[PDB]
Amino acid sequence: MNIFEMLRIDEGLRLKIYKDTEGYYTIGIGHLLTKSPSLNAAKSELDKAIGRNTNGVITKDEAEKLFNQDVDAAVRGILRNSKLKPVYDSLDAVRRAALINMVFQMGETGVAGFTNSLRMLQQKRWDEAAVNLAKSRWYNQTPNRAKRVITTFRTGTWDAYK
Ligand SMILES: [Cl-]
Ligand SMILES: [Cl-]
Repeated sequence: MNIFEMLRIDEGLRLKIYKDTEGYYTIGIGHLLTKSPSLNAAKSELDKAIGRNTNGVITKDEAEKLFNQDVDAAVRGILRNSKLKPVYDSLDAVRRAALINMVFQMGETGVAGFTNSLRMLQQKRWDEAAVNLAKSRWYNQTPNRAKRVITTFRTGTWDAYK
């Protein structure tokens, strides 16, 4: 298991524009297009992202290419983030993937907002961090995915994904 297989399980793969759990236009493996209500604004973001006129449909290769960019960008955003970096540096390989997953889902700003949980993770207080992480909109809105990520932080294993 690795970050790509983990996120592929969590996000799925869709080759036609769709709406995410929040009602936003998305495509591929969790690639957010726009938060705007307009489908045309989404087709336009999509063509710009891909470099061709797509008419709302992409190929497997194109989805995977966006996926590779998004993972790379999540990692880079964590390392540039003054709040996230020290947490990331402190974690083992498995838990680092858990943190990348949360950033990929909610953005670096959102994750950097879980102040108390981050402090707990850095301190290696696994059980306490798991309890604090669950007291969130994130956990309440997407409980199955949240539980998998939370179990990954708690155990430092890929058990929840196998
Ligand atoms: Cl893009
Ligand atoms: Cl879920």
